[PDB]
This record gives sequence, C-alpha cells and structure tokens, in this order.
Amino acid sequence: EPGDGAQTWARFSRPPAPEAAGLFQGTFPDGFLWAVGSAAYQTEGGWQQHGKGASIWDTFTHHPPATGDVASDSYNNVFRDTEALRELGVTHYRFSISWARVLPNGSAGVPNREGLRYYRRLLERLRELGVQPVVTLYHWDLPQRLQDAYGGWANRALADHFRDYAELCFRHFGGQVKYWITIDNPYVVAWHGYATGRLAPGIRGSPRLGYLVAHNLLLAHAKVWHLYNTSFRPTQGGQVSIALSSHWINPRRMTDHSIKECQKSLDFVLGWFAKPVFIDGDYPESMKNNLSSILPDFTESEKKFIKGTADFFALCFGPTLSFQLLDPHMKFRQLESPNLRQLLSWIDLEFNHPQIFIVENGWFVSGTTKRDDAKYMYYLKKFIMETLKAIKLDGVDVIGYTAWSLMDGFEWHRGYSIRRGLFYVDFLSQDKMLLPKSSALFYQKLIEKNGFPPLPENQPLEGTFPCDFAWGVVDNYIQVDTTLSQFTDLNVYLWDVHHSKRLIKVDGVVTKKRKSYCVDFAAIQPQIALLQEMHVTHFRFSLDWALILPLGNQSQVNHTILQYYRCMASELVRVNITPVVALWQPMAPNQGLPRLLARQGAWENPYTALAFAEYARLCFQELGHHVKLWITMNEPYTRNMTYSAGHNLLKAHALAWHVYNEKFRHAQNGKISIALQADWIEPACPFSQKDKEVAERVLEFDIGWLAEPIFGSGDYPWVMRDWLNQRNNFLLPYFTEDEKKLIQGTFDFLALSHYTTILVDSEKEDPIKYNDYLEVQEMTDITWLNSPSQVAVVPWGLRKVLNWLKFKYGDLPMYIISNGIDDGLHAEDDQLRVYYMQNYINEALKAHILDGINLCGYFAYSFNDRTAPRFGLYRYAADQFEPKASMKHYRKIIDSNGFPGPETLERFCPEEFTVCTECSF
Amino acid sequence: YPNASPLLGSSWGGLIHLYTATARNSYHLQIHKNGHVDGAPHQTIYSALMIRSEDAGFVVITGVMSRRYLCMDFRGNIFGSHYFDPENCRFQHQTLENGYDVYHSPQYHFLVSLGRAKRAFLPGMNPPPYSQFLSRRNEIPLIHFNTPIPRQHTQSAEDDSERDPLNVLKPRARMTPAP
Amino acid sequence: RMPVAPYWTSPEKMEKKLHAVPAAKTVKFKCPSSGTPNPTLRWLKNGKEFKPDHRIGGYKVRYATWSIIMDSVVPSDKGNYTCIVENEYGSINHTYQLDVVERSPHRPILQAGLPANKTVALGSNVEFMCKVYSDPQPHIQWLKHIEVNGSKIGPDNLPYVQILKTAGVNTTDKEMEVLHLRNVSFEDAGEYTCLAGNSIGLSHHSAWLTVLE
Amino acid sequence: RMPVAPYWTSPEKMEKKLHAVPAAKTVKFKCPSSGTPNPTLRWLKNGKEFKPDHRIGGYKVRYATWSIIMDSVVPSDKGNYTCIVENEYGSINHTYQLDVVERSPHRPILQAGLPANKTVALGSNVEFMCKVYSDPQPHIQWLKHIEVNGSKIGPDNLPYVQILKTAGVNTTDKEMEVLHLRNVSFEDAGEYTCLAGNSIGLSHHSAWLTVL
Ligand SMILES: O=C(O)[C@@H]1O[C@@H](O[C@H]2[C@H](O)[C@@H](NS(=O)(=O)O)[C@@H](O)O[C@@H]2COS(=O)(=O)O)[C@H](OS(=O)(=O)O)[C@@H](O)[C@@H]1O[C@H]1O[C@H](COS(=O)(=O)O)[C@@H](O[C@@H]2O[C@@H](C(=O)O)[C@@H](O[C@H]3O[C@H](COS(=O)(=O)O)[C@@H](O[C@@H]4O[C@@H](C(=O)O)[C@@H](O[C@H]5O[C@H](COS(=O)(=O)O)[C@@H](O[C@@H]6O[C@@H](C(=O)O)[C@@H](O[C@H]7O[C@H](COS(=O)(=O)O)[C@@H](O)[C@H](O)[C@H]7NS(=O)(=O)O)[C@H](O)[C@H]6OS(=O)(=O)O)[C@H](O)[C@H]5NS(=O)(=O)O)[C@H](O)[C@H]4OS(=O)(=O)O)[C@H](O)[C@H]3NS(=O)(=O)O)[C@H](O)[C@H]2OS(=O)(=O)O)[C@H](O)[C@H]1NS(=O)(=O)O
Ligand SMILES: [Cu+2]
Ligand SMILES: [Zn+2]
Repeated sequence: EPGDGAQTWARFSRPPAPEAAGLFQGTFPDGFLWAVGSAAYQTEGGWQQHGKGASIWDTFTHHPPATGDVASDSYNNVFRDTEALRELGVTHYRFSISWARVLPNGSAGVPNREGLRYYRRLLERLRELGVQPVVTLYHWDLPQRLQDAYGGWANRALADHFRDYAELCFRHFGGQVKYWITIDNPYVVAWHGYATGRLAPGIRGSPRLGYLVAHNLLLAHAKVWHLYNTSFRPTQGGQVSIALSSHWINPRRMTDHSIKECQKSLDFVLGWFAKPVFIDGDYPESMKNNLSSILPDFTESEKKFIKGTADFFALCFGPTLSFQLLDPHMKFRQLESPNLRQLLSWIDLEFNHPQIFIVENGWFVSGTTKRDDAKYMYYLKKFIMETLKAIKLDGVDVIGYTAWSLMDGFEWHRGYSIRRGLFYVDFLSQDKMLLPKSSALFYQKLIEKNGFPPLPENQPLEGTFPCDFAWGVVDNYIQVDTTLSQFTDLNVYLWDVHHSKRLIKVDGVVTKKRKSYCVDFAAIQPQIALLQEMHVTHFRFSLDWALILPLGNQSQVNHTILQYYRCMASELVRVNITPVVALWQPMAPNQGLPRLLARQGAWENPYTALAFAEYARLCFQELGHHVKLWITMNEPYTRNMTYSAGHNLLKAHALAWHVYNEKFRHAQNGKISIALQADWIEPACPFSQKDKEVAERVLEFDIGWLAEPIFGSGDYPWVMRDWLNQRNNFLLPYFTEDEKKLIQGTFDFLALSHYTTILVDSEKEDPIKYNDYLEVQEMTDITWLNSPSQVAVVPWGLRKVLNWLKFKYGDLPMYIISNGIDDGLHAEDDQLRVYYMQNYINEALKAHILDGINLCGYFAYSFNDRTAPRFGLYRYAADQFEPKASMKHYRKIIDSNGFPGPETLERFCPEEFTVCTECSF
Repeated sequence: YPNASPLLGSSWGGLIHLYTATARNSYHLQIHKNGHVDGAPHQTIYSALMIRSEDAGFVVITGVMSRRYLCMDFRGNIFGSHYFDPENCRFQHQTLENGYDVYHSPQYHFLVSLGRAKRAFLPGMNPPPYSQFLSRRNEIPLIHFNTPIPRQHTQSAEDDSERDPLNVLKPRARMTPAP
Repeated sequence: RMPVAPYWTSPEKMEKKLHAVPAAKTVKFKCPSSGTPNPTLRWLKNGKEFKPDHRIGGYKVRYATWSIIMDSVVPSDKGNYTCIVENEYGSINHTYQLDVVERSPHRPILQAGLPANKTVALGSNVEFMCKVYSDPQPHIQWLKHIEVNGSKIGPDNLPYVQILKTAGVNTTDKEMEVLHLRNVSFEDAGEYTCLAGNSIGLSHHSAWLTVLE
Repeated sequence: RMPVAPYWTSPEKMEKKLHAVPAAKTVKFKCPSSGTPNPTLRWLKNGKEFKPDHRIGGYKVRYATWSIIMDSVVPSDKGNYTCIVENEYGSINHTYQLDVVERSPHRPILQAGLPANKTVALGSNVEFMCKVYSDPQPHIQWLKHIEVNGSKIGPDNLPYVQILKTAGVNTTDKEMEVLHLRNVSFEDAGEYTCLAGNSIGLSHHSAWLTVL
C-alpha cells in the first residue's frame, strides 16, 4: 500500500554487522530463475529482411549514424545465440518478439510467416536446450505504420492493435512460453518517446503528451493482460507482467522533508505504473496533488480494469533509467543511488510483498572494450549479492535474476559506444561470434554454484602460532615529552610544620641535581601501562631523526630526546615488552629528515645516505643496549619516490645494516632489517593471463623494487627494468658491483606492512582513472567490506602476499610489521576492526600452518588514537584512553596464541626450538 | 550492603560538571570552543571540566572538549582561553557552610558566576546568583567527546550521467617520471 | 459548573529540570495547578508511587501551594519525581530530577600507613605511596627532609625540605600517588613527606628510607 | 485611630525563644502584631539591621504574618534575631535566640587502611583501628563475619554482629575506634568490617585476618 515504503531509509540507516553481513555468503533458493536477457532492436538485426516492416527505431536511427540495422545479426544466427545460452548454463532466456517483423502491414493483414518461424525456431532451440523463455511483447520497437497513422501511443486506438498482436503471440508461442512481459520500461517509452524526444519516435512534444502516452500504455497493458487472463491462461497457465524500471533515491540530508521528497521521487518514476497495476488502478496521490490537469484522470471502470493486472513484479534495474535516463525533475533535489537491495525492500514494502522477477539488470562498459570487462563483472557481482541480501537478510521474494544483454548490441541512444553484453560481439566481423567475456565466465560459475557458497579457502583455521611469536602493536608517532616530573626543583625550602605547612623558600640555597632516571619522564609510564593492558609481547615505535640530530650531523646531538628514547626502550624491557625501533620513516613533515638534510635534495643526495649511516651508528651506540630488533626504513612510499631517491634509500639501508653487522651485532646480539609495505595485488579477472601479468608488474613495482636488491638477487627486478626499457625510461639506476654486493644480503628478517588488496586490470576502462605508467586499471571488488575511508578488508590477500614473498625471496623469517584499519563513527567501525583483526590473523595462521612460511610476528597497527587518529586500538577522548573492543579481542588472540580450538595444552617449548631468532650462532 | 558508592575523596581527579542553580532554573558551567562560557541545563560534553589545583586550595578549571582554560578578566566576566595565564586564570576555591563551592579570583576578587551581577566574595554574605557550584561527576561516556566523526560525503562525479556510481574503478595515487 | 481540565498556574516556576543539592538539605518540588474542581495531587518517585514511608523522615505534601517538601535529603533520594495532578476532566504531569551530592569539607585524609617506612639495599628501587581522600580538589607534594647546610633545622625550628614532586595543571591524579626512587644512594635516605592540602587545611604523612649494605 | 501600643496576637505561640534547630533546616520567626495604625516591622541580627545579604542564601520577609524565614540554615546563623515593631506611640521589642546545632553533610568517612589486613601471630594482642569523621557522633557496629550461611551475603545481608562493644554518648569517643580483640586462633579468621553510621548513611571498611 502506498506509504509503506517510506520506512526504507530508516531501515538501512543503521549500520550492518561486519561479522554477520560482511562475508555474507549463501546460495540462492531452488527454483530460482537464472535468466539472461535480450531485446529485439538491440540484438536481432535484419531490419527489413523477409518483409519485416519498419519499426520506429528504423526511423529514429535513419536520420530523425550508428543505427541498429545489423546490430548483432541474431535474426540469422539462432545457433550461436543458443550455444551461448547453453554454455552460460542459464535457466531462462528473456527475449523480445518484435512487432513489425511478425505483423509488418498490421493485424489488418496476414502475418509474416518467416519472422514467426524465426521465433518458432528460436523457441524450439530453447526447448532442445531446456531453457525456458521469458518473452517481452513490446520492447520499444513499435511499428512505423501505427506511429504514422494514429500518432503512436498518443492514441487509445493502439491498445486494440497491441491487443491483436499480443493475441497472435499468445496463440503462436503461448504453449512454450510461460512468462510474458507486455511493455518493457513504460517510463522511458512514455517520457523520452513523447515527452523528451531522446527515444523511440523522438517526438519532443511536452510532459503532457508523456503522461497521456503513459495513460495509454497502462490501458494497453491492461487490455493485453485481460486478454491473457480471459482466453489464454486456462489452457497455457503462464504469467503476464509489465517490466517497470526504477531508480533508487536517497535523501540529501536525513530530514523527513527529504524522505518524503524521496518517496515522491519513487512514486513519480516507478509508482507511476506500479501503483495502478499492483495497488488500486489509479496513480499515486503524490502525482495527483502535483499535476492533476497534466496527469489525466482514470475512469473507475478503468480503475478496476488496470488493477491487479500483473502476475509478478518485473523489475529493471540497470543503466537504462538509473543514472542515464532518469529525469532530473523527478529526482526532487535528492541523490540517486544504485542500491538494488534498498530498492527491492521498497518494492516488498510498498507493493504488498510481490514476487519480484528482476527482469533486466546489469551495468555497462565502454564500447572500446573487448572480452575483458571487469567493471561489468563486479557490478554484476554486487547486484547479485544485493539480491541475495534482499532474499536472505530482508525477506524480499525475488524469484529470478536476469543479467541483461546476453550479447553486445545496440544501446538505444548510446549507439555502440556502450557494451552491456555478456558475450563479446565484433560488430565489424561477419561471423559475429559470441566470445565469452569475463562476466560470462563469472555468471556461468555463479549459476553453477547457485550463488555464493562458502569457499574452503575462507573458512577459519584452528591452530596456534609458535612459541616466541611476536605479538606486537605499533605507534609510528610516539609521544616524545621530555618534561621531567620529579626532582626538577632544586631550591631548599623551610617547612613550617605547625602554624603552616606553607613552604618558605630559603633564598640562595640550591641543592645538587640528582641523576635523571626515567621515572622522571611522566609521559612514559601511562603508555607502558596501556601496553601492559594489551598483553602485547612487542611494541614498535620510530625515532625522530630531526629531533636526535636537528642539524643533520653529529654536532648538536640532543641527548634529552635520546635519553627519552633509551628510557622508553628500557622501561619496555623492564615490563617484558620487546621494543622494535624504526630509524627512519617518511610519515613526517619533510621525508623524516632533519631540515638541513631535507633542503639539499633530501634523498637524491648520497650524503643523506652517509648521514643516515652515521645517525644509525649513533642510535645503535645509545639505544642499542636495550633495542635488539631494529627497523631501518619504516615502510617507504614506493609509489611516491623517485628512482634515485629509492636508490640512495637502499644504499642508506645497506650502510646502516653493515654498521650494525660489523660494529654492533656481536656486542648487542640483535637483528636489523627494512620494513616494506606489501599490499596485495590481485588480478581483477581470475582467469585472465594479461591481468596476471599486470598483477606481477604492479607487485614488482610496488614491493619488489626495494625488496629485490635486499632479499633477492641484488639488482632491481627484471620485470621493472624490462618494463622501463621497452617504454624508453632509462631512469632506473644501475647497481655497480660494489653497491650490488653491499645491498644483496642486508636483512635479518622480512618485515612487511599489509593493509588491503587492490584488483588490477589490463584493459583501459576509462583513461582518467587508468594508470598510463604501469598500464593498469586499479580497481576494487565492491562486495568487499570497506572502512569509512574506503579501504577494503580482504583477508586472504595477507596469506597471498606472504606466499608471494616466500615464492620470490625464499623461506625467510617474516614479521607482519603493521596491519590494521581505521574508524569513522561511534562503535560500528570497531566491529569492522574486530572482524579485520580476527580474519587477518587467521589468514596469517593459514599462511604459517597450511602454507608453511616462517612467520615470526604480527604487529597491530596504531596503539592509540592520540598519535595516529582513527586507526588506534585505544580511543583517545577527554584526555583519557579507553580500550576499544578490538583491544580486548586482540588480547584474546594474543593470550590464546592464535585460535587453538577444542583441546589445548599447547606449549611444548622449553629452551626454544624454532630458528628465526638469535640462536647459538 | 551499606557503602554502595565510591569512598569520599578518591574521585577528585575525574571529569566533573560545575552545577549551579538559583530557585527558578539550574545550569552547568559550559566552556565552548568560542571561548564563551554559559549554562547548559544538562551535562553537556562542553560542560565537562577537569579541575586541577596548582596550589593548596587554588584550582584551575579547563574543560576537556574545548581544550580551553576558564579564566576571568578584570571585571569578572569569565571566558575560555587556550593558554594558561597563571595570575587571572587560577581561582581560589572555598566551600560555604551550606555545602556549595565558590570560586573567586585572588586578585580581581570576583566570584565565578553564570549570572549578570558579578560581585566579590565577601565571606558569609549572600553570593550572587549562579555562583554557588556543586561538582557533579561525569555521566557522559567518553565516545561522545571525540565527535567530529565526519562521514565524508565526497560524491565522486556529482553529475548523474555517471559511468561508475558504485566505484569499482579505484585508482591509487602514484609518481610518474619525466625522462 | 465548568469542566476545566487542569493546567499549570505558572510554568515559570517549573523549568528547573534538575535539583542537585548537598546531602541533609531540604528540597521542595512545586507544581502549582488550577481547575474546576480542585484536581488532586500525586507524586511518584522513580515511577513507583511515593508515599511517606518510602523515605526516612517522610515529606510534607501541603496542597495549598502544590508542593512536596522533603527535609534532610539523603543520597538514597536520587532519581525522578513525577508530579501528576488529576481530576475527572484531565491529568497532567511534570518530572523533576533529584541528584544528591555528599559534601566533605575536611582536610585531605591520607591513607593510614602510606607512606610506610622502608629499609632497602643499595641501588634498589623504592616507591613511596600516598592515597589522598579530599572532596575538594587537593594539591599533593612530595618533600624530602634536607640536612645539607648545617643540621636538619633551619633558622627557626622549621626543618629544611626540598620539593621532590609537585602537582600542577598538567599532572595526572595518579602521577602524584607514588614517588619513585630508582638506584637509591646513601644520600637518598631520610624523611619523605606526602603533604596534601585543599582550602580546608593541610595534612601530611611522613616515612623514612634507610639503606642497608 | 486610638493611640495604643501595638499588641501581640499570639497567646501561646510567641514563647519559644531558644531555637535548637539542626543545620540546613528552615527557621521561621514570627512576631505577629496589629498596629494602631499600620506599624513598622524590622528585624535585627543582634544589634545591626538585618539586610538580606547578611546570610549565605538570603532570607524572606513576610509582611502578611510578620515572619522572617531563613531556609537552609547554617552554623553561622546563631545569634539574637530581634523583632522590633514601632508606631507613633512607643515600640515593642522581642528576641529570638537561634542556636544552630550542626551535622555532617556526608556519611561517616572511614580512613582507608583502618582497619588493615593482618597476619596474627598465633594469639597476639591484636587491635583493629577505625578512624571515623562525623560531626554527629555515629553508631558503631563491627560485624565479625561468622561461618553461617556459607556465603558472605545470602538472603539479604546477614546480621553478623555479636559484639557488646557498641557506640555510646556517655563513654569517650576516642577509644571506641579500636577493637580490643582476644583469643585469636583458628576459630575466628575471616572478614571484618567497621560500620559507622549517622542520619545520612552507613559506611563500612573491610579487612582480612589470618592466624598463620
Ligand atoms: O531584575 C532581576 O531581578 C532579574 O532581571 C532579569 O535579569 C537577567 C536579565 O536577563 C538581564 N537583562 S538582558 O536584557 O540583558 O538579558 C540583566 O538584567 O541581568 C539579569 C540578571 O538578574 S539578577 O538576578 O542578576 O539581578 C531577569 O528577568 S526575566 O523576567 O527576564 O526573567 C531575572 O533574572 C530577574 O528576574 C525575574 O526572576 C526572578 C527570579 O529569577 S531567578 O532565576 O534568579 O530565581 C524573580 O525574582 C525574585 O522573586 C520575586 C518574587 O517572586 O516576588 C521577588 O521576591 C521575593 O519575595 C517575594 C515576596 O515579597 S514580599 O515583599 O511580598 O514579601 C517572594 O514571593 C513569594 O513567593 C512564593 C514563595 O514563598 O517563595 C510564595 O509563597 C507561597 O508559597 C510558600 C510555600 O512554602 S513551602 O513551605 O511550600 O516551601 C508558602 O508559605 C508556607 O505556607 C504557610 C501556610 O500555609 O500558612 C506556612 O505555614 C505553617 O504555619 C502556618 C501558620 O502561620 S500563621 O502566621 O498564620 O500563624 C499554618 O497556617 C500552616 O498550616 C503551617 N504549615 S505546616 O508546614 O506547619 O503544616 C509555611 O510555613 C510556609 O512555608 S515557609 O517555608 O515559607 O515557612 C506561602 O504561604 C505562599 N504564599 S501565598 O500567600 O502566595 O500562598 C508567594 O507567591 C510569595 O509570597 S507572598 O507573601 O508575597 O505572597 C519570592 O519568593 C522572593 N524571591 S526570592 O528571590 O527571595 O527567592 C524577589 O525580589 C526577586 O529576587 S531577585 O534577586 O531576582 O530580584 C522574578 O520572577 C523576575 N524579577 S523581575 O522583577 O526582574 O521580572
Ligand atoms: Cu564532616
Ligand atoms: Zn580483466
């Protein structure tokens, strides 16, 4: 009933659960209709073959040039269409009888038997393959004789002709066809046919003509449905509906004026035909309180005629109406959304829980796109996932899904600039073969799996990480506050105990200064108390090079900051929390450097490498008695640094590593390596070889650029050098033999920083987002859960990048040196952080146990929210630190040493057996 | 069974709200980010104060969401300030014989008030309205304090002729060279 | 005569949402009404109906001004008090909130035995501890009795002290609870005083640190 | 009309002079007269004219019944409140001695660590201190937890007292602080309390006792 759907934006304003509806999987119901769709003018071709009369699309596209005369040539190619239907595995084929082919001269005249036998041959092929037909009687291809003789749908005398034609179809094909659609998209027929001129006849009359044409469309659909219900539904038992296309709309801001404007938008676009047909025979009163002289009036005989006149709700939610042909005056200053789940809930509420056959759905790609459509495939995946969420999590009665455009064809106002096909059609070819796209293979494997079943590579693992696994947290910006809390006052005072306990200063008498300890630093012990609450084994932090040496060189060593760092380290060892310390990080004002070093080229200068070696020597001298696990560079931005900057950064890493290995390793017995950021790079199409080549290229330009000199062969990776040679980019520097033997082994472990995965595609979808340098379209799966800053939590990419680092560089010790997401609001993004940490630590456990890598640590990103805001495991508000729920869940992961299972007596480690630490040498 | 609450002392270091009242209307002293202090009838996050005594009996009132310091000018009108000015922005506290706190400046002598007629603390002689305070402890959770929380309505490609409304195409920023 | 539904005679006197008083005070809640006939008054504490045996001392419920007068208010009186005034032609209600705040205008009471006397080895770690219970905001100081110039005693009979630790506008309340002494020498041996003070007065607890070996 | 001194209008309602009133109560001194004609009412704080800002809280004068009302009375409000009613034919005086007896606006504050957890070395001369802060001298009960019901509280807060040492106004208040205890072996070793309570509330401090 009209008004039941206005609770939809309140139903979905609450955030969903990540652990429940974020890796929401499941299969579709049995008897779900997996369909693929087609039109007549879009695909058939043969615009005059075998005496087919002129449609109004053979006048709009012949100078009202990219016409639909020979579009996909499906009038002659019945066999390859049905072979694509068979290899797609689809359950139903929605196609459209064209009016002008089977009735060229009219119903006052004999039918054209060749077009009728084409549809008969197509239907008998569909019967051979066992696919069921869903047939649109009218898919915008009205004949030119009716437009010429009566003015088209502006006359109410075509409703008889549409009753006659459909009768012919009901007589000829109704024994095979059990699903009929009278008029596909009466919105755009009425509104861009006779009110905007953008579509089929191109009238550009007025909105008055559009509402009169919609009036006659509703009357003609009612006449055809009553013809079927009276004279064909007894013997045949099919179902007749009308394919209504809707947009989805969202408030500009969540006030009830905006919400009633959104309901007014959906009543003006979709309720225009779905309130007569499904509710009461008459238009929405939102339109009857708005344009009652422009909107024509229904006789109450025509209100009982056009009531209940569809057997199912047929929904079109694709790029036809949504974001393309939606009239902006019908948006009512709101924001349209491509949300099919909220729209299906709106259909379920507003129109009395109907059985919804989503009868056209998909997105598009460009016309320059061959068989690699990753954007179409991920829009189709998101759309099928939203219908599965509507069936499962909303109780919407979706009975079928139709992926639109089996093959590429005409696109009605967008010519051939747009491709919506599942099967690639070369329009310049002669055979016009249906080559399966990426979306065809995806949709075939999804029909075969009947949805999204739980994959065996995503189910959680039971097991424990080894003993001396490094459970750590990071804080890249430690709070360096060198204010001493005690023993700073050196004057001597007089304590009048009795008449007072006021304190009188003995002027001139100053005692001696006590030796400063690090109970004096008041900012240290709160942080360590929060770290002891976390139960972490390791705490990672960076030094500020611009604070130790504020002039670049050793002339002005600030021993106060260095004493603060040394006492942070030693008070962490005092409470059995091992400090991991980064020498340099780019997460800083000017590249993590002193301002004298930052103002001299700053990493292009090789003196920055020599000064980093000397600064690291100072840090190993001072703090090195307590820190036994060093990070040289803390995740350099490989996407935002020059090849010479990375060259001298590798040289600085090797010089600091050799300083530690020669001068400081035997004294202190610690380890030192570099931390590199290793986000996973996955091909967008899982069976495209070009996307695999592109994924390996982005992996060698991202990770392998700085990892291959250190962990690999000592040179830059051959993918990188070969890609830059073939594009005439000789800016990647060459290592001399001395430099190559200097950098080739400068690691004690692998420290990786992993947050997300990026999908990569070889095809240039649009050149604005395309990366012309690496020749890659970066993209994302939009069924993945995201953070408020839109980074995808996708946990198997941690396991995949650990396997890639083992494949590329060998069985090295690997520390996941940083891993976390961010927050945006009250408490629902820490459900996302609990989900993230649970599943990413489980995938690290999978990579350790099942894949056999030597994983030695996991470090949660951002200790607190004071230093790295919205990333922290400690909320920082009102100058207090409150533990979030991810703190407690991560502490439970630490204390269990992983995910142990039903029986657990798992220590088995005296005098530790595993070798990734400082052994007997 | 008895003694169901928290002692009678240990709770002086938490966030409080300075309730004050005259018998028609009741407020909490509220320090805004404007620097304008007023009265909120309920415990607002801008009325949560952190009172720290710098001397024995001389308190300093800050306000933790505003990050200000309750100071007082030369005529009695209190305000907020991001910088602690230790000669006017420090107040001598007293408890009256009825159980209410008063806070007066040591140099200007004026009582901290939320009313108009800002007078001076003479002991035992009828303090001005909204000047007798009472330290109500905090009932707001900490999550309600850090609330910029901006859900970023970015609206990529604001025109509704969009080719990518659901944002599949997600480019990462890089550095391309120029040989 | 007239079936007048009851109304507030003055909603100017009824906009005090929260009554936060010290304990042992008196609180009057008023909700003045009019109407034909005189609509009877009822009070509900925390939803349940408030009768004068639910509270020690009871209350005056005098209807000439439509007020409840609770004398000697106890911290077991907090919560909502709803005035519902009713007759056969209508009923209205108004909810007041009563907070009770216990007030201790005393010197800061220090925890007994803290800080305690400590004998310790050379170069060990000693943490002196004092808990301070003050209903006003106290100032805590950690002093050491200095005997450097001559004897312990100054010009008058007041001992020399040095402020080891003091509470400021940047010092957390937990930070002053404990004085830490790392690697104690023989010079770090003597009297350590936790001196707390508010506007009511000053209290102090002393302890002694002696170093063995 | 008639030059007669203004007389009082209370036969036995104007003879309570000594007002022993608890703190934070409301006092109301009325001196009701009928002038010949309309008289002059004035209130004095033992010698000076009592203007309303001489009381923390102020005071309300009611000319309809000639009554001063001082609500939330303080300990500093003691004195001689004087009502003088004049007219043209002489004047009439009256005094009211207000003596405010005071009470603490809190529970009894027990100093923490009193009493403390002991390690009683096999029947010592053990003593259990409890410092109590209260302006009215409170009721003191100890509640030695005995081994009945098993749990500490079962059916609503067991009355575990068996101690003849109670609170008393006549006996001295200093050495009812300590608990003189005898025969301390393993027949009584559990949880002790210090219940001190007054008109506002009860406060308890818990300590353990262990005989080896
Ligand atoms: O100016 C001003 O002020 C201000 O202004 C403004 O302001 C602000 C502003 O805004 C600005 N501007 S702009 O523009 O810029 O903005 C500026 O200006 O600034 C400002 C500020 O200010 S300031 O403050 O600062 O200055 C504003 O304005 S607006 O408007 O805007 O608002 C404001 O602010 C202001 O103002 C306002 O307000 C105010 C207030 O406010 S607040 O908030 O602050 O608060 C006000 O004011 C106030 O008030 C007034 C009035 O009200 O009036 C005044 O007053 C006072 O006084 C009066 C009186 O006078 S004479 O002279 O006449 O005397 C009062 O009145 C009263 O009231 C009431 C009371 O009481 O209270 C009442 O009474 C009733 O009730 C009772 C009850 O009680 S209970 O108990 O319940 O508690 C009763 O009584 C009772 O009862 C009896 C019987 O029943 O009887 C008895 O009893 C017993 O006994 C018997 C026997 O006896 S023989 O004697 O007879 O033998 C028997 O019978 C019985 O039974 C018994 N009972 S048992 O119990 O035993 O059973 C009892 O006892 C009793 O009780 S007791 O306790 O008492 O003892 C009675 O009765 C009744 N009565 S009847 O008759 O009625 O019924 C009444 O009503 C009355 O009385 S009478 O007598 O008169 O009638 C009052 O209260 C007072 N108040 S206070 O204050 O003190 O509190 C005043 O002056 C004022 O003050 S001030 O400061 O303010 O000034 C107003 O509203 C306004 N103003 S204007 O003018 O301005 O407007
Ligand atoms: Cu007291
Ligand atoms: Zn691809």
